[PDB]
Amino acid sequence: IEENLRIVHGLREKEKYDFTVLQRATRIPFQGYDMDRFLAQQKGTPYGA
Amino acid sequence: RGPKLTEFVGHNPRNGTQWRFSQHSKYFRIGVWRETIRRNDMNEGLHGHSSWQKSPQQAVPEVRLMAPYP
Amino acid sequence: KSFDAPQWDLWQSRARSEDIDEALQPFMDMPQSLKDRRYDIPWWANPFGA
Amino acid sequence: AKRRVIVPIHPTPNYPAHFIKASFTTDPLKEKQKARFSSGGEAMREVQMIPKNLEGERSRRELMSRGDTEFEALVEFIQGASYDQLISGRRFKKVYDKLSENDDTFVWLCHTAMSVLNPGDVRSRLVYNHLRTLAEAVANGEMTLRTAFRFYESAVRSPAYREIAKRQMEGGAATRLAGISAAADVMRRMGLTRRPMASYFELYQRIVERSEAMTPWGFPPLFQFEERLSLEPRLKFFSRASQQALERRRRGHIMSAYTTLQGRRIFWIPPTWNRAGRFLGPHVTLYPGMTP
Amino acid sequence: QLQSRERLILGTHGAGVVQH
Amino acid sequence: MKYADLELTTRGEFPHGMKEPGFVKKLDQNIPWYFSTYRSMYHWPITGDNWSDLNEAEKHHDLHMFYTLAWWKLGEGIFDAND
Amino acid sequence: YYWSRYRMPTQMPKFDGPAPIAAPQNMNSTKTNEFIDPIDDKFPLSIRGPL
Amino acid sequence: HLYCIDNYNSIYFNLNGILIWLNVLHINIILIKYAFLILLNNLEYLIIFK
Amino acid sequence: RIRPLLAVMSPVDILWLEALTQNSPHNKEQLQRRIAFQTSLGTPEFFDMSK
Amino acid sequence: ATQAPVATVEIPAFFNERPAWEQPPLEETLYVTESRERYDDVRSGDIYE
Amino acid sequence: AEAVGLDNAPGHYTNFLDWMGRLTETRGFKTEHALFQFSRRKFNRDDVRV
Repeated sequence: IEENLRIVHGLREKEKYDFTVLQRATRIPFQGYDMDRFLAQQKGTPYGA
Repeated sequence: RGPKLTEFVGHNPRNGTQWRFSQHSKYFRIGVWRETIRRNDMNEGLHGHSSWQKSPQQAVPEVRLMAPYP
Repeated sequence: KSFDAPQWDLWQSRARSEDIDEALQPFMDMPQSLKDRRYDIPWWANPFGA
Repeated sequence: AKRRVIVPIHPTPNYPAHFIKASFTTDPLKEKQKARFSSGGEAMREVQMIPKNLEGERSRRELMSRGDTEFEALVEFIQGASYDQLISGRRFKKVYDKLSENDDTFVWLCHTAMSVLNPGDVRSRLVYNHLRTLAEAVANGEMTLRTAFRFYESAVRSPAYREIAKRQMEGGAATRLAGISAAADVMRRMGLTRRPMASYFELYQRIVERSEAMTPWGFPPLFQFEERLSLEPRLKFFSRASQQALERRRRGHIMSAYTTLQGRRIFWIPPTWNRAGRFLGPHVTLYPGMTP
Repeated sequence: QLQSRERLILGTHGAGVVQH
Repeated sequence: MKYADLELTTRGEFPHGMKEPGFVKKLDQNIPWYFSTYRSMYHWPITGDNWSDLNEAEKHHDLHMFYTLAWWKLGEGIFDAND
Repeated sequence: YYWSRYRMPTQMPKFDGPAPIAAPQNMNSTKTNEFIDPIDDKFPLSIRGPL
Repeated sequence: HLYCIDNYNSIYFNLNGILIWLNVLHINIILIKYAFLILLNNLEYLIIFK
Repeated sequence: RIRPLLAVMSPVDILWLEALTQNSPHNKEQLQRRIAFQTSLGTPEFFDMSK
Repeated sequence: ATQAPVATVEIPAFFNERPAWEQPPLEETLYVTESRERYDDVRSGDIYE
Repeated sequence: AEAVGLDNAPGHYTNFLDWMGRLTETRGFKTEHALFQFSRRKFNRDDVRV
């Protein structure tokens, strides 16, 4: 009932619209040269991380 | 804060009273309606001799007319 | 009985000599069968006195 | 008379009262008269010269983020040289007025320096303050040119004034260098200009240019400053157009008044076939020349 | 030849430009 | 003291005086000179020592001040000693 | 109606201005061309070029 | 305390200048601008919009 | 305290006044709207009766 | 600028709509909205109130 | 002139003559001379473009 109440109020729609408004500054992340190596140093999995 | 602005409505300072007639007068309501909707042109009427005035500053008695900060 | 908002400046145009028995208008308008129900309890027991 | 009747057009959803009252008139003693104009959003402000009534933070945001208006006007004038725009006299004229804004103070102080025989010691802070306060209130519009000049030539200077003068001056008319140095000091102490050397330059050049005229230092008190009837700006005294003094030269066609649109004319109000007899447009060229 | 395309252009919902 | 836990649905307005006037389209009297011309008898503010058996002036000033302090909520959260 | 598509979402332009600078407002014997820009045309071609 | 709420209708999209002439007279309103498209109407009264 | 404010009162602060006791003016929406417009027309310090 | 049109289209109403929160809650049921024409004359002001 | 210093003309007169000369040959003077000439249209399309 409650999540449909925020629907009939339109609060989920405000949530979604705020999503794309916030999207107006988020730079594209740099994903590293060897994107698997990027994520690997990210999770710390290669030797020494 | 200076010396009060002292108007009168009557014959004298000692007879008449400090108080202009509030906006509710029969003569003032057209003028107040205009000064509301066309707030940037200058409107004829008696709406000025009232207490309610267009300005942020209303002609309610003991206004200190020489105040540094009104 | 007219039904525009209760102004608080009636005590000053009506000569109901029970007016200035009290101070504020919604207590000078109050009826007496009611005003008997007004109980004497010291001040910080009025939920605004507290 | 075969009298004509015109039923008054009443306002509608589509055809509003303003148009139906100015675009239309029911009294046909004005029919087919001519085209009137008026100004709206920015044309009205451009013509009426109504300064924005200031405020606190918001007008000061719009007003502080102004920057060098004279330059930005120039930017906007030249940018008409880019591909997608044309160099426009309206841009040039906004530049011309953004540069000639301080015409009043300049024409005044030039009159003061060069038309006031024996102006005390202007370098003495007394008369210098008379000068500063007057020119300060000549800009900022609080005083007129004429009344301010009378305030200048009437301010209090020194007792026994003629007697001190007839000791220092033969014919009474002193050296003008103290005067013009005082006036340049005036407009450089009061930030009359954003770019400082401009004050001095105009103060100097207007004087230099007048130095060539016959009676180059007398001014008929009426035309001298503002009044009801004035002189055309080419003929003003310390003005910027006085050097722009020239005139036009016309060889009209056998058919020159007819073709009033045919040339490479800029159209603000474009013709439409209801007034346009056979006109084609300002871009068409019936007689083209071959060229790479 | 986009790297890690099988997670980025194919399986990353927002094409890798949108941050959820 | 003398408490009874009553209730109240319609308070007045704030007696700031500057409550909008009920707007009207036309006037029942289309004569404006009548507001400019209206004389009255004089309001002699003091007759002799202005003494009156009821305290007719101080009492009314106190009864206006009382309710205006009420409405202004005693008028001190605005500023009293911000200085 | 079929005349209601011919409605409108603003308020109109209000004819509250004077004639813009150098507009051809008819004096006595000014041969008036309402169309030509009053400034941008007489601005010389030595400057502006025939564009 | 005394203000009005109105919902009215003239016409709304992007514009600079407006020439108007019902067959008698032609008044123009201006906002200076270089270039545009120039839409003409004749539905009752000749209007031209730039 | 109060009496010096009754002379500097404004038809702008009718909202803030009724806010003091959290009253609700009859036209609360028409007020909030215009009072917001007027309070826009001047600096946030130029319209706060607290100063 | 006294904004003025370049076109008109009878597009459907969902395109430029007051969003699901900026409008009141469900109006198919609780608030019947009808834009009817006033019988009294209106000079300025829409005919379909 | 700078090593010469403040002078003995009564009102620093020749110093002011020299200083009114000093800033007469600055760039700022040719800058403003240009701005003034621009206000007079001694130029052409090529000038505008440059």
